[PDB]
Amino acid sequence: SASDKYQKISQLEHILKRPDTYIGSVETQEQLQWIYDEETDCMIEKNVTIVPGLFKIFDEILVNAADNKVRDPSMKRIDVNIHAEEHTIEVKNDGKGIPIEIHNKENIYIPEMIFGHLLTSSNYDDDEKKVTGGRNGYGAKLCNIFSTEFILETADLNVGQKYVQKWENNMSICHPPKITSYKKGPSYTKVTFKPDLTRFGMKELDNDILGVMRRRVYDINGSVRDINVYLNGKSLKIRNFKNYVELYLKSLIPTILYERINNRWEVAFAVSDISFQQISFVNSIATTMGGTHVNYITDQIVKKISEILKKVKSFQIKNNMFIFINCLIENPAFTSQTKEQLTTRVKDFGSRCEIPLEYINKIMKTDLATRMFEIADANEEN
Amino acid sequence: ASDKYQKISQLEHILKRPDTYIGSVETQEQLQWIYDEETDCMIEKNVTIVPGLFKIFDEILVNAADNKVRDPSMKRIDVNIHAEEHTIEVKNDGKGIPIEIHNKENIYIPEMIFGHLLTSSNYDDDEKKVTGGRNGYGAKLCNIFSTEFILETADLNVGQKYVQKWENNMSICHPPKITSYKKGPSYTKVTFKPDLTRFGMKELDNDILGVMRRRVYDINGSVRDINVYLNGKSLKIRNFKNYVELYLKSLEKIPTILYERINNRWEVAFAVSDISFQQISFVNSIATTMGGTHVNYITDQIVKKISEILKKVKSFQIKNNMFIFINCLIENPAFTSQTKEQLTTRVKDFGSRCEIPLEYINKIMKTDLATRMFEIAD
Ligand SMILES: Nc1ncnc2c1ncn2[C@@H]1O[C@H](COP(=O)(O)OP(=O)(O)NP(=O)(O)O)[C@@H](O)[C@H]1O
Ligand SMILES: Nc1ncnc2c1ncn2[C@@H]1O[C@H](COP(=O)(O)OP(=O)(O)NP(=O)(O)O)[C@@H](O)[C@H]1O
Ligand SMILES: C[C@@H](CN1CC(=O)NC(=O)C1)N1CC(=O)NC(=O)C1
Ligand SMILES: [Mg+2]
Ligand SMILES: [Mg+2]
Repeated sequence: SASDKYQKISQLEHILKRPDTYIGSVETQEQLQWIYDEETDCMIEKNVTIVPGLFKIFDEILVNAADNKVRDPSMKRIDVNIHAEEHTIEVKNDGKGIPIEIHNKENIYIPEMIFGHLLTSSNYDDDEKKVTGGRNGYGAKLCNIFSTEFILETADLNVGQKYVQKWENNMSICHPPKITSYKKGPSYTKVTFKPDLTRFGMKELDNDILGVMRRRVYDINGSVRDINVYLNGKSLKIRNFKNYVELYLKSLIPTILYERINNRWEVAFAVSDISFQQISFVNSIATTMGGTHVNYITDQIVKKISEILKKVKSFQIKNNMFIFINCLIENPAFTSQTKEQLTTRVKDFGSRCEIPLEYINKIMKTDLATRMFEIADANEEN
Repeated sequence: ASDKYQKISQLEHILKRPDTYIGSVETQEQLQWIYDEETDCMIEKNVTIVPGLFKIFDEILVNAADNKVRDPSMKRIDVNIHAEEHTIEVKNDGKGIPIEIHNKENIYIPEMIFGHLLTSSNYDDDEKKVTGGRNGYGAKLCNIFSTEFILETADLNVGQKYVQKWENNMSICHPPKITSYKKGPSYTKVTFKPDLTRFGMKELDNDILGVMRRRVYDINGSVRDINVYLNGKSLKIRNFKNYVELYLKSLEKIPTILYERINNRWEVAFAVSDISFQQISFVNSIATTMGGTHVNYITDQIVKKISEILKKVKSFQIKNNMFIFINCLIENPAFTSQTKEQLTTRVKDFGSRCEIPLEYINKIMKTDLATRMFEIAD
């Protein structure tokens, strides 16, 4: 039947039917993932089985909180509470909350608009060059859509009110907001959600997902300047990106060479054991598939090393490198909503990052150089 | 606050933020293969092209190839590129689009599936399908990025012909012209004029024309039992081995290419790479230029065995001497994005397996790859 064969569906129906291009796979995946080990106080690489979409909806909320540091530089604190037994996750940030006002076009409260309707954002005017992670106006709604319960709480000092709004059943139930007088306290936003574990094929939050979620909170402390992050009330202790990269020290002439190149670029280098490795952040987004920023940095290092060597194949140099990058890119573009891979051309970054000769010279003091010299005179022998 | 926060439509968002739908609408400097007509072979060239423009064309091509999955009686695809008039025509035979009013939507079906987002015949995954179409965007994405978009189709069930024109990024939809058709065969024809200025272009230059043309050779290579015509010329690629062999001259510049059909859903070819790892792969006729799980599945098998042989050197040394070609069929595939450049489907969900025979890996151990690896080892 022609009418049965050709189907039209709503955008909301499509998201639930086909999560992949919105939040990534809802099937279990075997992955090698970095985990923060509390018994040894360091990052360890572990074979885990996780559902990427579940990890992603958490990440969407985390990155929104980090984005608030950009809009409000006075923001000091992010709290992440994971209540595994209760299947609830809370992310709270201080600094400016959400305006408690009726939108003069949409005729609803702004928090209801931007957490309860697709395609809503403060990031749609690209005349402003912004270094927020937020771009498309989907993130928070995707979390809501994949939650059985989703609660937004915010306090607005301009009106002196607190606003609490609950959605249920994959954003399909939207309860009216509870608005109360709020005097003589700080602004903040708190997002609480209970992921719809049925849609992720799970019955509980297991040790693998909790492990990667917790590490992602370390990432946030590592990548966002001048904030204090707490996990279930406990300080993560690290204060900057250098401290973050140092958590990898045990698993990795200094082992780690770190440099802030400018106010938008920090780079660290270590020698890799097996092959090319990268850990990179764009506006606090974890770019696990790398992209133009990673290639920009590594190409430079490879080119400069190669030139010193010729005075070997490029993949030979590259694959002895473990690179860490924390960068701020203007109005970035990615291959997908998950933002695993940056596609912004270098000329559109809004900044440059030239790696200085002094840094390259320091790399030439590491095992990387020894390994390349071996390849080199073997190539001469033949 | 009201000005700080905005709600936009799906259609506004696509034009505002094309990247997750069709890829970048900015120029990209790329190494790309093109078919050199004078030498009758593939040549690697530095080009500057806008991926989104290449992609809207690819959406229409793969749709035509999908019609061969749906109707195995289909025999030909015609592509006509009219560079001067920036017009592109893609015609296939076999079953057309049903000229019926939809039960629910109350409009003609072709209007529905070419002129409204989120419309598809691929939404029911109870059926295990080997089409490339998955999400119900591709054809609409082409329409949206066109100044003018024309669907022509004829169905023999009703004995009619249906012609409908959209304009101005799909915003103008003209009523269909439906006429009596007792004439020849069923067919569908899509004619569009890309909104070139939206891609920052004045005209279809030689770079984009070269990759568009190569992509048509790709289709002939990856899809069996069809004739493919480009601007009137029969391409006549016999099979996937013939397609791979188009790369022979540039690679040759112990056979140069080792080809094997593994089974009915998997074909692989191998050549030695001079600079780094290279792959050309297709999943259900989609060009998976960013690879993914199928490429990893094949290369891991090869690298793992060669590693054991050398052990009797790091895995990256082996992999970076490989040029792999893969043509495969995957059930209900999943990708990272609408552009379908990277497959994410797990091997266990493929619908088939591809165990590379040890004698094939033995043939690989006769090439320059082994000589190079043994010099690192010994
Ligand atoms: N913790 C927060 N504090 C302040 N504003 C927030 C917070 N979380 C979300 N927002 C606002 O809500 C809007 C919607 O969030 P979101 O759905 O994630 O879209 P986005 O961040 O703009 N883009 P994207 O994440 O790429 O889909 C954002 O644009 C912010 O303006
Ligand atoms: N040349 C064609 N012949 C027959 N049917 C077609 C043709 N092109 C498109 N269709 C039909 O039109 C629908 C819409 O096409 P399209 O927008 O490209 O979606 P899709 O191919 O199903 N999914 P996707 O391409 O992944 O976004 C398809 O599902 C097909 O049923
Ligand atoms: C790519 C688009 C959604 N996508 C669904 C799909 O399967 N194909 C499309 O073209 C549209 N995306 C949704 C989202 O979460 N964020 C965006 O920016 C647009
Ligand atoms: Mg966001
Ligand atoms: Mg399609």
